[PDB]
Amino acid sequence: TAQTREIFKKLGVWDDIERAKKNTKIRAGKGKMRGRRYKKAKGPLIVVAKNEGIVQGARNHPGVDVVTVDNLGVEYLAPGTHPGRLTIWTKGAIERLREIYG
Amino acid sequence: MKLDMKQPRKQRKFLYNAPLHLRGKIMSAPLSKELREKYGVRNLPIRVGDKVKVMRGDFKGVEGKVVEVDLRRYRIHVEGVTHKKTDGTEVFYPLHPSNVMIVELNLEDEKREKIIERRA
Amino acid sequence: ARNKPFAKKLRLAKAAKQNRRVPVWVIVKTNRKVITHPKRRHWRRTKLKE
Amino acid sequence: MKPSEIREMSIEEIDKKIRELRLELAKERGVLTMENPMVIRNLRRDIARLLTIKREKLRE
Amino acid sequence: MIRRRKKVRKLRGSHTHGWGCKKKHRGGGSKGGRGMAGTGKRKDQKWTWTIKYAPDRLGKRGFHRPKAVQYIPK
RNA sequence: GCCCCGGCGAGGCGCAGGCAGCCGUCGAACCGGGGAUGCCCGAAUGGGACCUCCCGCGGCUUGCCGCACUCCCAGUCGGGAGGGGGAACGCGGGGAAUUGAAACAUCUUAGUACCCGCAGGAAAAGAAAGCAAAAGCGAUGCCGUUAGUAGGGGCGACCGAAAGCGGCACAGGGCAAACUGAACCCCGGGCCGAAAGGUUCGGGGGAUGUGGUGUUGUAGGGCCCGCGGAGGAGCCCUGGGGGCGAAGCCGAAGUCCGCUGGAACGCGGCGCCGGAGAGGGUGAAAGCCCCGUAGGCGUAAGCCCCCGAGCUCCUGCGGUGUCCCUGAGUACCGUCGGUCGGAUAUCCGGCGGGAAGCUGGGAGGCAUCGGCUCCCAACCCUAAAUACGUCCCGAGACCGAUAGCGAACUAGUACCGUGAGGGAAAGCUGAAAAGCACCCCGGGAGGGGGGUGAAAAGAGCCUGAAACCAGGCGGCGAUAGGAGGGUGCG
Repeated sequence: TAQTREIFKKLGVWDDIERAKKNTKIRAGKGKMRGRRYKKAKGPLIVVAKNEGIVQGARNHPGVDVVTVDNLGVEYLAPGTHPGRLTIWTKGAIERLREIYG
Repeated sequence: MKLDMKQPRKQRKFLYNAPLHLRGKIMSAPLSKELREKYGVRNLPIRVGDKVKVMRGDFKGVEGKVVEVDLRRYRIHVEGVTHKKTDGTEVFYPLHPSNVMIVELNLEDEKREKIIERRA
Repeated sequence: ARNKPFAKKLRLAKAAKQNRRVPVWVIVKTNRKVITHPKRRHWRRTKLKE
Repeated sequence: MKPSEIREMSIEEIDKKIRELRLELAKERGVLTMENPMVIRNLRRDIARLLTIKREKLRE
Repeated sequence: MIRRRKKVRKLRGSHTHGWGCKKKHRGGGSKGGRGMAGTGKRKDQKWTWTIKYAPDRLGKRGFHRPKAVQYIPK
């Protein structure tokens, strides 16, 4: 996780990770009784071709999601119906998108 | 214990109705850096002859000895942590052990040393 | 003289013992929560099932 | 009264002891109606301990 | 897509919910009988509807052959 | 609440915040496993119940065991079985009316509600006397379609399948008889063994047939000739390794410095861990105070796998034959009642008739004749895939104390009814009891001064609305006429 911290500081998305940590709130209403304390905010998405360690390494950062291209749906890409998510692609994912055409 | 339940009612049910042999661990206190170093352990469950320093509350900076551990209510008593009654007798203020730090241990018992050796 | 059966007598004896107020040390021990219970029965008001 | 001390002895001593304890329990329950208000409980439990150990000695 | 709201919502405060006089939205008498009652063959309250919109519902015509013998060619 | 074996590691003595005391370091409380005690009624069973209590027989020595009914094995000794209970799911019988048809009688409601009987953790079904149609399939059960179709029906209202096709899951074995003819099974005692099970005496069964054989379509089996003689798969655990499998174990990192405050989990500043930023607790909103969490750990009994250990009951192949056998009030016809989509062509039962039986028999949607195709009933067993949840576990665009189960609590409780039966209400002091020491008045409940607390929030206790009531303030107020209001001027 610390390695991923440094990498993300160098690529320039640490500020969005910090926004997601700062903008997490205790919600209003009776959801607090049913779990559902803490509305959690969304950060960046890493799209990878295979998992070999990176899910382990990036999980715990607030708002970070890790997904393979083969299992990629629309909620990962447009949370709340709103498009335009910050996304880190790998070159192998790019090639596999070339193949899948979609 | 195995508390993997995201449901608050289940957590609170367990805590309110926990069997007696598992409440000592819910009543654990941290150690001073010195003992932490010399033993290799971050926390231990509380016991009567221990000497503690109060870290949070009105009675800050007070060192003293434990004189009572109550497992039904999750509270301890510490000599020196007292308030007065209308008439004028002194009674203990009860404390939660997560508000106190252990600055001297009481080891006249083998099993507590076993705990230490198990988790160091 | 009035000719009771023994088992009826024993049941009436239990009903008799049952009928008193909560002890005072119980109210104290409980911090004024238990102060009355559901089986105060008076012989003119509520009749038992013999 | 402790079970190690009860297991050194013979069934006849156990019987004598139960008789003595029952007499004490009756006397105490009589005065109680008139300093350790737990005598009755501990006497009861001792009689019970004796009877258990006598039965397990016989079953052998 | 187009997610319009239901009209009971707009009819809160209408007093009759579109049905007219307060006496007209009742049981089977308010429909003239349950189901295909009154379509003829014994009673005729809906015989005018039958003769406009559904002739050849009453009666029989023809015969069917068994499937064991029916052949459908491509 | 009594005893023991393991675990945990110092306090404990139920809901339940008291006065007196006791138990525990010789390892308690608590947790896992295992034992002991266990009143009366109740299937209730030695015999009787207008009161869950009474009254007897024996025999052994007060202390003890036995003594019900119905049945099996027996036999004048004894050894066994059954009875009652169980939410929903399961099998077999008996069987309404309201209602709809805009009335009503066939129909519908409905093989429903309810009644009777019988089982289990699942039950029932199940190995073609079948489905099909110029091609073929191959035991049963469940899911999706076939289809609101074929068909039934005052042909009205309405009712209503199957084969086939696509999938889940897979599995097949045994009697009767022909032939043989005691070569057989069970109980007890004397021995051998870990044991599979052998061997001996004494009894009970069995020629009205115990055991061996053998189990199917123009076929199979038997007998008859003959060449061949891998039943060897199972079971017992002195031995043995592995694995599952606990109560249970380990598990990172700030209580750092200022302000606010009764109390930091706040604001501002400076750092750290992260395979752990799920959830909860702690005197306010806590990744770093605690439980935990991600993830690593170990494990007695109990169970699975296999290597070995000791031991078992009958045995194949190819065919010839004027030789034998293959399930009776049964198949089938007629009639009556019920039931079905089953219509001249569904299944069930009663009554009257009633076969063939291997040169034989059955089915193919009216009957019958001839062809062709498919099969062998009237005897038995059978896993998996499926249904349920009086219990346990997890989760939630569910409710949040007139809601949600009737019941958030000493609730199917109090209470009502002769009885079947009916059935409530009722949650929240405070961080901590720190739950008001002391003085005056009062018969007293209490009032008034004083105190605790950040705050009376004072148990008649979080907040504390409206209606209603009392007093104080303001305006009007004893020559006066409209549903209590509207406009305009004072």
